[PDB]
Amino acid sequence: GHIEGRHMRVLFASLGTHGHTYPLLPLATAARAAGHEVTFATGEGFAGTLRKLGFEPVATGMPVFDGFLAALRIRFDTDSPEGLTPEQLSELPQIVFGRVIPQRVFDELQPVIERLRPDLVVQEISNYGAGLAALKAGIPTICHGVGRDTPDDLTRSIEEEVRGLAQRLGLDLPPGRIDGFGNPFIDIFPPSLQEPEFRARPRRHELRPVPFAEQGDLPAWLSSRDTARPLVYLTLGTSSGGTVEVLRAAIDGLAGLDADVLVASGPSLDVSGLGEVPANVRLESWVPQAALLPHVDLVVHHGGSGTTLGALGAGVPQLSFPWAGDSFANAQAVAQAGAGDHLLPDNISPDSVSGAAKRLLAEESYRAGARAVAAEIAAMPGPDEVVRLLPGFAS
Ligand SMILES: Cc1cn([C@H]2C[C@H](O)[C@@H](COP(=O)(O)OP(=O)(O)O)O2)c(=O)[nH]c1=O
Repeated sequence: GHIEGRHMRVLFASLGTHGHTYPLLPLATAARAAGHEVTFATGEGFAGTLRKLGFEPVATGMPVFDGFLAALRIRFDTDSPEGLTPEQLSELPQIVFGRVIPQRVFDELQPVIERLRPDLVVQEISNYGAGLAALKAGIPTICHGVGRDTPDDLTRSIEEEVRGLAQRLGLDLPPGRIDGFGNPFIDIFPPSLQEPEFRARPRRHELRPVPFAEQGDLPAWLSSRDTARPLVYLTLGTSSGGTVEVLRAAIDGLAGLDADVLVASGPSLDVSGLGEVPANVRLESWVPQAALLPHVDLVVHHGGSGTTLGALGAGVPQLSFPWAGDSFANAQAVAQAGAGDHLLPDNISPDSVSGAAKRLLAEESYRAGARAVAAEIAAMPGPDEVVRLLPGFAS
């Protein structure tokens, strides 16, 4: 038992992937420092990290792969994607994140919210199941964004599946876009790069896109490299951002440069077949990306929001290979700010990557564009400032 606005029970809830869980960590940490009790619901795999942050971890949802198996069965009556055209497979995402996962998360959070009786729920934008659970339980909720607003087909499809799931759960949602379930919205995307319409949205609040501070060690070789030549960082994320074929094409393109290349392949990408690489290319399974970026001269990636905002925050030029989800939205934002460039899925090769990487390194305008947003980001309200709003949200 606590008094109003002090030592609150705040329930953070996000999808079970790094790209969706990490963005909320800074605010959760700030909430704990403010004296609130943080319970964090997400993939069980994050349990260790959450506990170390002082949070009480809760396991929800399922691995993305398992989600696509479910959708695969629901939609195509099969256990394999084999024989299915990329157009048929592109019908699955809305089922996975609009129905299958939300259903699971809703089922698991209902009893959780029941016992925890949280004063406030911080719902990750794409974690609709958590939004529905809190809605039914009548808990004051705020929507925590992970990137740029995306008013595209993919998002609308996912939202309609969410609507269908809502109906079946006895929850009648308002007509029109989900729009964070009409709750206050925490926007971590650089306002200048944010969709104009969305930036005007009422009850919207800025929050600096702080990169998760992991206490891991940087690769030791950084301490003895030729710091007179560029350091290039290559990564395709942690969830379906790109393929190993694309990673191979990027390595061949970057390896030729007079530069050091650090590659982080992540937990999902199988690189057992990647093969041989020149000595200036180092392959890592995982790196403390937040601590790394300040040392980097160029970030080459899949276009994930976390790495996009990360590069922007560090004032580093970025080359992206947009293909999945909001990767295209982020590519537009980067182009708008002249903070980097991109190559389309049919234009990925050693040559195209090499040429683009050289341009982003040689021409100052790209770094200049990145430094501009880095300043804007630094001027945004920090987690400790925004956290002072939580009591008002709960009340
Ligand atoms: C591959 C890799 C990712 N990360 C983190 C940084 C980002 O916050 C997050 C990647 O998320 P993001 O860049 O949004 O792409 P996706 O959501 O497709 O994974 O994972 C590391 O910290 N170290 C690593 O080696």
